[PDB]
Amino acid sequence: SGNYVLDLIYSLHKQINRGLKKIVLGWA
Repeated sequence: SGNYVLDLIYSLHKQINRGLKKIVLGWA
């Protein structure tokens, strides 16, 4: 109803979250 790209950003953000999580997972 509103849009669709924002709902898709979830699959685009998980890529940045994967590397972002690995950095904190490796060193904190």
